[PDB]
Amino acid sequence: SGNGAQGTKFRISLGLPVGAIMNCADNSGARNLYIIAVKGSGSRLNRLPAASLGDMVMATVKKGKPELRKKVMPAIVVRQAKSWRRRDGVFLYFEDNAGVIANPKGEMKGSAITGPVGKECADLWPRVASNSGVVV
Amino acid sequence: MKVEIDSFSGAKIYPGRGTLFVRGDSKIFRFQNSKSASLFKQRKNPRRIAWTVLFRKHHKKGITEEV
Amino acid sequence: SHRKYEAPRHGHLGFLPRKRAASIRARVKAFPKDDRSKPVALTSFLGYKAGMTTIVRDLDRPGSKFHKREVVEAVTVVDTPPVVVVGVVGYVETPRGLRSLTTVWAEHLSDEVKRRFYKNWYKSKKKAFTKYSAKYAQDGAGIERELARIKKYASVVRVLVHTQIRKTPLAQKKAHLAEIQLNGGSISEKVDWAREHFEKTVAVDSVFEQNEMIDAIAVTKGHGFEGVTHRWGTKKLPRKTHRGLRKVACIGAWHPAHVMWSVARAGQRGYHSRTSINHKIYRVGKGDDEANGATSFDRTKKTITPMGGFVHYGEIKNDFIMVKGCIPGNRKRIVTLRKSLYTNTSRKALEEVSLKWIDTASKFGKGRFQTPAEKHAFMGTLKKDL
RNA sequence: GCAGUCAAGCGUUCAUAGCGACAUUGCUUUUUGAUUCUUCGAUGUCGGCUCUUCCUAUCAUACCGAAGCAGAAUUCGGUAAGCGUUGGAUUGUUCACCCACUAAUAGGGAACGUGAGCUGGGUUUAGACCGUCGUGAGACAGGUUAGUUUUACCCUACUGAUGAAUGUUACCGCAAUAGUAAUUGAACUUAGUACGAGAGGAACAGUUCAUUCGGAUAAUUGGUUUUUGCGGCUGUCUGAUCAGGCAUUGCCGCGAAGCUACCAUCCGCUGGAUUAUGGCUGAACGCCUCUAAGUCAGAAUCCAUGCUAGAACGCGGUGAUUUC
RNA sequence: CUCUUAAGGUAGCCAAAUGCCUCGUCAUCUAAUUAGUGACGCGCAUGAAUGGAUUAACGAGAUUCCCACUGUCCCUAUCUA
RNA sequence: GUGAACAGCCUCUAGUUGAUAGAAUAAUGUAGAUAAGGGAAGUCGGCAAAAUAGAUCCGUAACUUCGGGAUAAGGAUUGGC
Repeated sequence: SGNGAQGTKFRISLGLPVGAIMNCADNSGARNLYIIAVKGSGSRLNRLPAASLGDMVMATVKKGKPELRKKVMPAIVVRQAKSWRRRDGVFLYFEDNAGVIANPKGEMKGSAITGPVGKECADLWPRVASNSGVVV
Repeated sequence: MKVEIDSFSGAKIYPGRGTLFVRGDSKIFRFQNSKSASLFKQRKNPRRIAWTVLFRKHHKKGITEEV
Repeated sequence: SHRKYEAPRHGHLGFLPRKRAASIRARVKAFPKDDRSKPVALTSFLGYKAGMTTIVRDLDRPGSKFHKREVVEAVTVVDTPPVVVVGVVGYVETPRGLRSLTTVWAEHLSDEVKRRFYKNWYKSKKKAFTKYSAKYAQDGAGIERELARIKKYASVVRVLVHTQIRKTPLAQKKAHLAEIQLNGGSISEKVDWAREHFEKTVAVDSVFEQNEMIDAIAVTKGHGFEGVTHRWGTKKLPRKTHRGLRKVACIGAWHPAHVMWSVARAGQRGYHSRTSINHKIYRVGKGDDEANGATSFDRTKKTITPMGGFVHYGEIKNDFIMVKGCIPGNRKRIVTLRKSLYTNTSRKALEEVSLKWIDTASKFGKGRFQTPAEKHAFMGTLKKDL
């Protein structure tokens, strides 16, 4: 899952279809992120591509810095707000939906992550884990 | 394997049962059921809900044998 | 003209006709290929779906992220009282098929299979297998004649067995008869085994063991006449439709001037026979054994039965099989548990599972307790009990 | 529109790796025309939505052959339609053009599939506006705005459901025939390995996961909620209290059971015969040759295994078969 | 400069409900816009009571974008009569 | 009676208790509803539905024919004793 990503990911429930605004958790200047596409699931008629924790999406910026706005960039989902089951059997969810701006290889435009991060994303992306303080 | 406690009610949470809510503070809340979860979202106080461990402790109900 | 967006086929055509099964007891359409070197054993068994529960166990899957870590897999419980053998059946090979040549019964049949042979038992003189019990009459001359016919002929051999429904908590009183194939060398040895086991019982401990992958053969839960949308998964039409939206819009093209077999129409959903394969056994338990629901890690004397019983079924006072996952059929249905036909080697099989905990909390609600002792400790004294 | 023959030339050299002028032979009926056979006592003439099937001139996937193929990427070609071929901005649009994902975003047919299946945005009645034209009434494949979409209970087909008769009734079975389903990708390792001057840069085996699809099931999570189950709230009525009625399921919270969700979980088999192609032995052709006799391996192919139904005029085995 | 008219289209306005060519060109709006807005204008064929340009308020008028809100949709499921 | 109210909701007087019924709870419907996460991606078009909603207090822009816009926008409060 994801190019430049260390490892695989077990499926977790999709919360973030295309068209979706999630907050930004990085210090990049951006404030929100509009998910326009998802790197991953390919195709079904009338099925919107949707994202989960740990997924690498194509995103724009609606509110934030002008030098980030008006151009598509990659992003990584770090919080979901939609309950998902871990194999250990706890359904869990965050208060919000949240992402960080990235490059295609997985590195971060930012240097800090405000708020918590799921260990799924933290494990699948090591550069996120570096800049991540709290995990779950 | 471990048995967690409901933050709201004090009930034991066996595996594969309940929910976990991570807040923006990164404070983790555990719920045995949607009842306690919904009362939490409604922002009710366990000390005032009568079926809760906190209530029964604060009102000195039933325990009477530990302290 | 062409479809304009190439999407895939709704539904599976090899599960047609989506009609009602002929009986609640699904047919075993195949048994494992016989190996005429192993001992003589049954290839399948009969049980009753009791319900479901939750299981903790540690995973032993290297390369997985969650190796040597716990998981919460689900399981179906099938109550499986000992199956009792009442008959012997011989099949010889013909260019038109395997054909039954003769079938031998036991001397004393119970009032459950005798019940199976009737539609009105309260009115009857209960005259069945009387002249057969009288055909025995000194030594079984005609009976050994028939067994010798089976030994001489009979490419394959099948044993007639039935269930101990009275030990089961159902209100049925009428047992389920079934033919089960015997696998092992020497059709002679097979039929001698059967003759030895006439009137006698057979328990799952001899047929199934831990970590064995099995197939489950049952009749799916019925849901009556259903519409195309939930029966086939068709897209709902929009809100703006005159004359329904929960429909298929184009029921075929002009030419061929017919409705095809392959377009989705409405009809029966459920009460189909289904065979679901490669469900691992997680526990083979014994009603003789107190602490069926206990574990090496838990060490609390408790049966698998939840507080308040299995919903719509009852308690488990017999042997049972805890099999991974979800199994066709609803509670109280006769399930036929078959041994796998092919040798699986995948590391999902061959994985010795060791349970860690079993959920025995009430399924008639959001159960918070696993034992009434736990409840009494947590709650304390009540107005009752006092 | 698609495909061939020919071969001047291009391609450092070299006609044919890949292209290919001058010419020429053809297929196609998804273009547009030509025609006017049918239909004017009416075959509902755009497009989209929905669903199924088919074809193949194969976009991807499987297996291969060729290269101006070192690797990687790419190009040409073959057997192959088994499986799949998307989400969106603008436009009524078919078409088109961009963004993005993807293994890939191939083309087409079925009364230019599909209106008693929808819609009705367009076109193409009647109202109205403009511009040009016209003395005018009025005209305009020019623009604009508004503008009733009827009927199935019949036969057939299809999906499901019963059923007389074949001594009666009951149980267990067989199996013809029909159907059939699984799909694709990423990561790790193989391996900074092979290959290469270097830049760069694989693959088979194996492991873990995921995509699309399908079949089930409901332990859990979520939803639903006339359990009108518990509680609470408003107005009014029952003198008050208790307990209740009405408010077209009065409202709110929780809510068992049941139904249910890629919003949840489980599962989705193994062999044989072959295509292409590569080969064996071996003549024709006292050498050579995969081929002519014979033969080996071999594809997502075919047939079985397996799975579904079961012949209501296809079978078998067994039980009991009625006197007061 | 020349031909020519009764006069030769004035002030103003515009790809407008009027612009064929046309999805005109530039900018803005979007990730992406045959839409929208702002500008440009030898304008097939704008134009002054066959009224021109503009306009606060009003509009079950036509239209674009934003916020909020939602089963419109992803993707359907359940309940009642 | 509630309430600003001849609104809606309930009641007294007065009048009706009539409209074919019974049994069941399949699909599809008509009418009413609810839905996790997302939130107009749906559609020609946000069609439909949701959301807002009374009163008190605060606060209120551009533009303007100075009259309006304006309930602009946007916020707080509300029970019983």
